[PDB]
Amino acid sequence: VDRWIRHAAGVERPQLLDTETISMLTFGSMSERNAAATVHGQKAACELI
Amino acid sequence: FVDALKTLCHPVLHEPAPCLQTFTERGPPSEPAMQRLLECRFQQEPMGG
Repeated sequence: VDRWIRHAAGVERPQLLDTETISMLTFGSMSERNAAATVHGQKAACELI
Repeated sequence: FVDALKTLCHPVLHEPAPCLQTFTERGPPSEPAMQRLLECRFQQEPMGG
């Protein structure tokens, strides 16, 4: 069901981050790369129920 | 569209051979989440029984 969810949402798997990379990521990391091209600007939104 | 019938009846819209050629140039799918649609089989088999 996790593979089905990752397919349905388009977001990829973590693909097994190492535990040192996990402590890196909870220390801080820039995971998301830049897009192909932006004409308006940097994206910004969030969500609340 | 009665003006547009000088364009729609040209065979250049009814010749997908460069389109099929470009689709062959793209070849098979590469992303794994779209590895679930190549299970279309056009083959040959008898029709007797």
